Amino acid sequence: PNIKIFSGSSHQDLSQKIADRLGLELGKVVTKKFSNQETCVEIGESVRGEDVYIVQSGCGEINDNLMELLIMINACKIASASRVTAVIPCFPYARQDKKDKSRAPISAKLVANMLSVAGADHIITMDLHASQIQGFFDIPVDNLYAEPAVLKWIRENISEWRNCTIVSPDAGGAKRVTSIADRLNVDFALIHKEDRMVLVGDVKDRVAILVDDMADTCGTICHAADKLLSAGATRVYAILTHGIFSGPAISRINNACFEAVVVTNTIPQEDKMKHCSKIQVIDISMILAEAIRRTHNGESVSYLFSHVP
Amino acid sequence: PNIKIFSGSSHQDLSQKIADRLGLELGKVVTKKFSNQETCVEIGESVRGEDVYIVQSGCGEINDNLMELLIMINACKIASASRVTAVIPCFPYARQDKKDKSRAPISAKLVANMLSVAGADHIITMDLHASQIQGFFDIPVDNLYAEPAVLKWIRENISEWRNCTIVSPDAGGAKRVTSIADRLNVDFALIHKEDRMVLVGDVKDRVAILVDDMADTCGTICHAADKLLSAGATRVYAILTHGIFSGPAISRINNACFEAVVVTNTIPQEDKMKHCSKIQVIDISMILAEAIRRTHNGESVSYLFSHVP
Amino acid sequence: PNIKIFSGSSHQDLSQKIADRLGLELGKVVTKKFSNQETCVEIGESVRGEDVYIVQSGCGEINDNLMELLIMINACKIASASRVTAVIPCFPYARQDKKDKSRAPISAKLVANMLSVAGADHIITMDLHASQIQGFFDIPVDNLYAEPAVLKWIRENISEWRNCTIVSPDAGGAKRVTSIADRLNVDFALIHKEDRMVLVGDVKDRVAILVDDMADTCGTICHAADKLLSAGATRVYAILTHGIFSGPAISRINNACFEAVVVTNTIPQEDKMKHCSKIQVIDISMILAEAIRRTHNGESVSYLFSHVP
Amino acid sequence: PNIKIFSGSSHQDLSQKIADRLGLELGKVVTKKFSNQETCVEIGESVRGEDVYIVQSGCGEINDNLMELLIMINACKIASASRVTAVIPCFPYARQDKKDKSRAPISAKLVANMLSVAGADHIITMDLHASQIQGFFDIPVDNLYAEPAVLKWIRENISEWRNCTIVSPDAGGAKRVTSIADRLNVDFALIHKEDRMVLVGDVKDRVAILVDDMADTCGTICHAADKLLSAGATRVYAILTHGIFSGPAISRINNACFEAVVVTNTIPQEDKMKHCSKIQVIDISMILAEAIRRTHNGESVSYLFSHVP
Amino acid sequence: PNIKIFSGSSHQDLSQKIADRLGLELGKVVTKKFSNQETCVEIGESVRGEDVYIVQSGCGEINDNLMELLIMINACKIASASRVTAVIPCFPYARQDKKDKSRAPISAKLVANMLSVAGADHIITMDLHASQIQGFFDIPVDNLYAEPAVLKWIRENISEWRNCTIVSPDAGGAKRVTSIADRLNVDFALIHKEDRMVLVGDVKDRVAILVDDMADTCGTICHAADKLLSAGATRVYAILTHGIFSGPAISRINNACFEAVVVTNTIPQEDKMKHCSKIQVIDISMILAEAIRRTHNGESVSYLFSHVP
Amino acid sequence: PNIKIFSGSSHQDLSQKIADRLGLELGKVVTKKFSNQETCVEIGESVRGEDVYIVQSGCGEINDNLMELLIMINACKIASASRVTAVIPCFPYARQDKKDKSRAPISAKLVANMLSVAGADHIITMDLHASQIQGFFDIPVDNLYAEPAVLKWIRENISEWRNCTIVSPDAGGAKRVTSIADRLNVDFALIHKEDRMVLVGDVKDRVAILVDDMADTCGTICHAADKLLSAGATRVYAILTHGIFSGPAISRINNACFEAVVVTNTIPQEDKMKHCSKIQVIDISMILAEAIRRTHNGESVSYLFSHVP
Ligand SMILES: O=P(O)(O)OC[C@H]1O[C@H](OP(=O)(O)OP(=O)(O)O)[C@H](O)[C@@H]1O
Ligand SMILES: O=P(O)(O)OC[C@H]1O[C@H](OP(=O)(O)OP(=O)(O)O)[C@H](O)[C@@H]1O
Ligand SMILES: O=P(O)(O)OC[C@H]1O[C@H](OP(=O)(O)OP(=O)(O)O)[C@H](O)[C@@H]1O
Ligand SMILES: O=P(O)(O)OC[C@H]1O[C@H](OP(=O)(O)OP(=O)(O)O)[C@H](O)[C@@H]1O
Ligand SMILES: O=P(O)(O)OC[C@H]1O[C@H](OP(=O)(O)OP(=O)(O)O)[C@H](O)[C@@H]1O
Ligand SMILES: O=P(O)(O)OC[C@H]1O[C@H](OP(=O)(O)OP(=O)(O)O)[C@H](O)[C@@H]1O
Ligand SMILES: [Mg+2]
Ligand SMILES: [Mg+2]
Ligand SMILES: [Mg+2]
Ligand SMILES: [Mg+2]
Ligand SMILES: [Mg+2]
Ligand SMILES: [Mg+2]
Ligand SMILES: [Mg+2]
Ligand SMILES: [Mg+2]
Ligand SMILES: [Mg+2]
Ligand SMILES: [Mg+2]
Ligand SMILES: [Mg+2]
Ligand SMILES: [Mg+2]
Repeated sequence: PNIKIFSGSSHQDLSQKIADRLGLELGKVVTKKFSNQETCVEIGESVRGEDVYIVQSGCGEINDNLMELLIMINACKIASASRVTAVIPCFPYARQDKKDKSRAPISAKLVANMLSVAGADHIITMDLHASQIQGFFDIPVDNLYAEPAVLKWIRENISEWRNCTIVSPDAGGAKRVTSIADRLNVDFALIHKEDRMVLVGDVKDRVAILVDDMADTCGTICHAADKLLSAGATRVYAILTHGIFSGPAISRINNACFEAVVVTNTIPQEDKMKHCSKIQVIDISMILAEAIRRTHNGESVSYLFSHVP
Repeated sequence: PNIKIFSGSSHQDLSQKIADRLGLELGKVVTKKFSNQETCVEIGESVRGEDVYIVQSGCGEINDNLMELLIMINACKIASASRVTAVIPCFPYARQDKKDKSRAPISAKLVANMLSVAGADHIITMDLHASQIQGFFDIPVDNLYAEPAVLKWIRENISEWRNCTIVSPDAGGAKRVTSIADRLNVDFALIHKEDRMVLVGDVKDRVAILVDDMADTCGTICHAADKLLSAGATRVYAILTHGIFSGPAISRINNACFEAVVVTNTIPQEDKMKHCSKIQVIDISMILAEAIRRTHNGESVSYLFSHVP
Repeated sequence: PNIKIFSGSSHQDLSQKIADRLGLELGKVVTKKFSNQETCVEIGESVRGEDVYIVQSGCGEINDNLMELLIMINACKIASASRVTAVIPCFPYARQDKKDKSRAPISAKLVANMLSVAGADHIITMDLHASQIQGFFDIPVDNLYAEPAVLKWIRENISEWRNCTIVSPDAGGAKRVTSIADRLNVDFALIHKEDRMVLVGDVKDRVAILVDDMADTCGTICHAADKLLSAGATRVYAILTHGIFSGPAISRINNACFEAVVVTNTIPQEDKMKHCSKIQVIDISMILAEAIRRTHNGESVSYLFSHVP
Repeated sequence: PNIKIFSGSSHQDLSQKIADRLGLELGKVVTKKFSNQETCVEIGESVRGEDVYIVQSGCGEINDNLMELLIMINACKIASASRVTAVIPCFPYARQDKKDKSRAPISAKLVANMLSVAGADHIITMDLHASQIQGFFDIPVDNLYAEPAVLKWIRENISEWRNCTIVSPDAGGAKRVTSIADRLNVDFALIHKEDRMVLVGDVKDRVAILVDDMADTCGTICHAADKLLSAGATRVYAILTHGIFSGPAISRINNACFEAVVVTNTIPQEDKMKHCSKIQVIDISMILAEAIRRTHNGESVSYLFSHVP
Repeated sequence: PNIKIFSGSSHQDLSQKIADRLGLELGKVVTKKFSNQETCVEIGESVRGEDVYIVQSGCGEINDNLMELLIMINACKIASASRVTAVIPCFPYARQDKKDKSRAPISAKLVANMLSVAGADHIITMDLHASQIQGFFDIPVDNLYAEPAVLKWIRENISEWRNCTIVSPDAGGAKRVTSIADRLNVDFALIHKEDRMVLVGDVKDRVAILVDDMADTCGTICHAADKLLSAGATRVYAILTHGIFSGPAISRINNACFEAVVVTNTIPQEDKMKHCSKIQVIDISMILAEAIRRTHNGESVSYLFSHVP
Repeated sequence: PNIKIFSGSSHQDLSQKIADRLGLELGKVVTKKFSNQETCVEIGESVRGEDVYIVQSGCGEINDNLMELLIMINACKIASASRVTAVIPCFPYARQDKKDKSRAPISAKLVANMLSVAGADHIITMDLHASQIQGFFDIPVDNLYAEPAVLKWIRENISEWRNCTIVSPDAGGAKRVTSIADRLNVDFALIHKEDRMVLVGDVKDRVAILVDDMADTCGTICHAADKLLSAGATRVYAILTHGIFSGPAISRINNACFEAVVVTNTIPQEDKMKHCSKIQVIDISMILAEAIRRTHNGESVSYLFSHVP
């Protein structure tokens, strides 16, 4: 069985980068819409007995991309692929992970069920919003971390990183920032709202680094940056693995006081970078390519949790 | 257990009509989008131990409506509804029912699987494109027919209906037109392409009635009407249960020679009727309401196959 | 269908209380061990067509209790009970909810799968460690909150509760304490370690109230109380819904500086209260009885989230 | 894919022997208990793409061992092992194979379901109490027989084996003893109770050999030996594949009249042999190692049914 | 929901008797064959929301009857029956319950799986060949016993029944005969082959009663009767719940020395009674009717295990 | 059948509270007067096959409220409600329960007869003036007690309640005060007139608690309080379930020496509390809601006699 890399419509640049780092060409697939807005998927090459990897991120027009992904998975499954893996850098509906005193659907579980019934045997994703989403599946799920690439960017871009601070925008981000701080050996502050917020950890004359999993409307990071500047921090950085940047996000970032908003390219950012000069992008295509290659060859994937390939 | 009728965003008028004919109010549900194009569903009333019916048609923005439908089904299922029924007047992806020498997904089967895994116990639909789609499910599926309402419209709108002709636009429509002709006791012609088409059945000075399940781009009915006028038919009618009317459909119908294009309101048509004066709408909300009420009360549903309620 | 309440061996007092508040007698079941440590379960009364509720908490000898619970569920399922509900006040293996950079099993998902395959149709539990565990099941799960009873105890036991403070022992407890503070209209502090910990929120001359979901070894609450007394708080309270109290817990609580350690009786505490004079117990059997009765009668269960029955 | 052998806590000696006969080292796994009696399993080596075999016998603290086994299976399954096999020399709850006019659970079926849902693809077991338990699974089950090793022991340990007798302790043991007698070409007696028992088959001055699948409380074999000595048999032997030896078993065997109680090491017997001088152990680790190796290499496993490796 | 009783083609007399004892008419169903030997099933009445019971015995042309049964179950399931129960007085392939050192299918498990996937929610059967077959299903299975009717026949037909003997034809029949003997308070003999057989239990001048679950080729009962007459028993009786009577059975019974071969009407016997004057039939339709009625009304079914209705 | 709660004009606040505690909306009913003072009742929703509860208290303009109640009962009865229950917290004409040497009507019996002939199937009332009024009906009557709520108020409002006294204003109130005293374990005094009255029971320096069923003109409680202060009691309390407060009542209470006059909200008191600062109100809407819910669900209602819901 050989690796076949297929791209959805959501993130073609990421898929091309991944295929480049594997020494492959993207699989021949036509993904369009009929006139009635129905997804049309045609696999243009035989995938019989192959190790198929479909790259599709939960971004853009989310329901359309998810439908395309499910249809591609099912097409490869009934075309007798030996194994079908969904490479989903940003997991759709990941924030619908709990009910919490509401008659709300756990939409992430529904997405996991639909991926399972489409025929996915393996999920590769990056920085799941909640790790418990791994339990929503009955198939193996590899949850990669952008932390190696984030630390690399911090070291090569913040000259004052030995005295800097790693700040979480909310309580739920504590573990990630603590890990980052430990690997950098730096002090780590915290922030949480009460319309007011409290920041704990000395930041005066010290660079603050907000680290968080995603920014959708950028209310969280903007409030955090406001408070960080209240406490007299010199410069403020925001680092995110998923730059959804929806709605008022670009205006808020433009009107905010960040020195940089760094995001990983799990979501295409070219358009967002057009209208916001302070957005920078970390390439994580090497981590995804390495994970695909290691799952194919049966090598350890947890090695990546601590090493940049 | 009491009937609860919930509406999706796709066809709110149809749901309101159905709820009216059942003497009920639509269930309290909020269906919106987050900023990142993610479906948000909130059931505003307890459905515990109730007989929930969700009305949503595979029209408009199809993937968005299907995602909303699945999310609503799952929300009602994990909110402890006794039974959840998906009322899907136009089944999405119904035309993806077969592979036919292509590495194509059978998307209708995938939709059936997703409806099953969301937790639907019953499907009510109208004029499935292929009856074999009933076999795609492991739950009961009630496939209603618009034929009663169609015959009623023909009798009350075509004064020459005793001498008229019932014509199929393609080979695959033969059974429906034969049934219509038998119930009307009229001659039935046929049409099939060869860029040329052949029409069999005397139509000169006789009204032709094209009857078909759906019109998406209206190429089929337009070519059929062209040939019918070649054979000297006096007036031409098109009757359809699903008026998708996507892409060039409205321009084609406006430039065509139909005396009327009649569709059933399984899909909202107000906007299409705005730009096409020859589209008429048959109400089928009574058939849907009667089917919902008969499934709830355990009465025979196959009774509707031959009787207008 | 009538309510049948069955008790496991884990918490017989709680089951008797629940049956009392429902006006019922506990179902006739023999639960013993064979000589080879194998669970023997014998339902002594017909459950055919009944609404069976099995009360068993993930406490004591956990694997034995879980096996007994699964065996009872399966026995009632193949004895033709109409519906089987597992009332699990403390969910076993709930802390194994994620992998987090380790080749660790998500044991909570395995427990959910085993409960599903034994034949449980409904789960009633109290204060799940992670709400995402609700997504581990495909059946409905009712996750009750001890917050109503906790607020009642605080108001009737802490005369200074209008000026008091609600403190979380770790970051992951933020939401619960914020809800408690909002319903009491009090200031809410926070605590997190760095061997050192930082406390945010004025507590001098003010009573601190640690609120947390469980205490297993009581390291978390003991460190939190140490820091709270460092910041000069007058008296310190710990409130918990699950008092596992395993290992060095009783000695730590005896050597600690709590004014009271209050727990809810989701786990039997008679033995622990024998060796620790500062443990108090909140009865939550009324919430469980009300939830059982409301699920049986089809009434709203989410009503309990805000009201003491 | 390479063989990985993992040991549970139940029978570490058997697992070490099996790994020795395969030329392997036991896989690196930590299996302990948290303070609250919860099973903790940590796979210390990557099993990605490997052929994992977990050795765990339904002995000792049975529910704890079964939970450990299920947790290990699930851990290896979601760690992307190519195939997971449960090597279960003594199947837990095997005697709960039928209902038989009681509202009793078929606990063996529940255990099979839990093994399936944990993710086991293959079961290797020895001398199932009922062969129909193979039908409880939907995965392949290899049910090895200790008969080759038993015949070897009889021939090398009973000098009078050509004139001896093979006796069943109950009716349900008839097939096994008949097979043993046929392979030895000896007369076979039978025993069954009526507090009295009847023995059929001449045994005077002839050695009797009780052969049975398991001895739990040793009431069956002790009553059989009593009757055999009533009929004037010279010496009495008991041979068993599973020596559970629970409760009053050791005292009964010490007070009985056996010349030897021979058991196979599907269960650890060191402790039991400490307090009973007449217990002897047949090694069956070679049969288990050969079965593991033959399933891995795709060679015939049914070959072992008649040949000692 | 009301009881609907449907008959297959296998045993129409039994179904009519059952419907009579329930005060019902048999449901309107057409069960025929197309020209190509394909089963055609048409439910002639609505079963929507009803409690459907399909009576079909594993007799006659077994594969044809089983296919008809599965097709009827599926037809009633997708016709929206509330609950479908398969009343299978003689379970097909019940003797294929184990592998036993052969690459043989466990066909009984396959039949259980097919019944489950057709949509059966409940199985009612009589005297399963192995009780472990109840574990082959994941749905409830009621395994009725003919013992009440057998004891009634013995008491009303064998005037010497207080001094008689209850004999098992093989080892595997021990439990049934022991139960019969206990309820009659009589001595119980046993028989097993070695071409020779041994009988244990005094039978001289005493009537022997062979009791067994089924007679297929009647080799077992004929050899048992031969040995019983060797031991000087006065008269010999054979009692069976399933009279398959295939192949040389009728000639063997005619040439044998039975005073009577009594069978229960789980299989039609009119044709067999035509060519064998010593076959008598016990009606068990009352037990089946009582079980159907008690499962419908939610009353105890295990009551029948000891009482003739 | 579902619960329908309808409010009369007498006590709309109580009905809204009851509907809130049942999770319902008040039924749509228009209750007005024509110009000629005639009651107009229009049920605005179908009550066919429903469980109708009409809440109306014998207060305010009593004859008008009673006529409205009877008209509503009759309207729901001839609108085919399955069952109609009159929830009458204060029973009108309850004090006309006997003749007693006068040509007086037993008006309470007449009211019971009119309620029966209007079509009421069930009466729920609170603290009937005479229990024998239950015998005036031939339908079931549930006579709830305010004693649980009264004891709760006493314990949470009179800090000296362990040494207090429970005093009856007249002889006819003996049973109620004795029950209250027994549940509180306190001494109970008594009072009865001779223009003079005698008080029995030590009250010096002890709080006296007058407990009585109703206060109409408050002559009884005012004379009792006068005597209690004659005997040197420190503070005096009056507790009543029905605060009619007609005529000179408010002036008498204002000029009296009560520390508090506590009443239950069986009658609206907002207007009376406007002109009397010492009137406090106990909510009993939870008892009424619980009784309605328990009668609907068939649960025990006599449970409430001893427990606050
Ligand atoms: O839309 P934005 O203002 O950019 O906010 C996005 C936030 O949503 C998620 O947090 P969530 O609110 O789910 O809290 P949690 O991380 O504690 O679950 C995530 O951690 C981001 O902080
Ligand atoms: O987009 P339009 O030009 O309006 O055509 C829509 C056609 O699609 C379907 O037919 P299909 O081509 O699937 O053939 P079939 O009915 O024989 O399957 C349907 O019967 C319509 O005739
Ligand atoms: O054994 P103890 O010292 O009593 O600690 C028990 C802790 O375990 C859980 O927290 P966890 O460590 O899982 O963190 P989380 O709540 O943030 O997930 C729980 O919230 C308790 O605080
Ligand atoms: O606890 P002990 O006295 O050692 O008895 C253990 C017995 O249990 C099993 O027989 P079972 O009673 O299940 O009968 P069966 O073999 O006929 O099913 C097994 O065959 C042993 O003989
Ligand atoms: O075809 P016949 O000669 O009439 O034999 C039929 C026999 O088959 C079954 O026994 P089986 O051989 O399966 O043994 P068991 O009952 O011990 O399983 C059954 O108990 C009958 O005795
Ligand atoms: O109008 P008021 O001065 O407030 O009096 C109202 C009194 O009427 C009732 O007593 P009743 O006189 O009927 O005597 P009884 O309770 O002994 O029947 C009731 O018990 C009150 O005590
Ligand atoms: Mg969140
Ligand atoms: Mg967050
Ligand atoms: Mg087609
Ligand atoms: Mg067509
Ligand atoms: Mg945790
Ligand atoms: Mg915590
Ligand atoms: Mg047995
Ligand atoms: Mg045995
Ligand atoms: Mg057999
Ligand atoms: Mg047999
Ligand atoms: Mg009076
Ligand atoms: Mg009075």
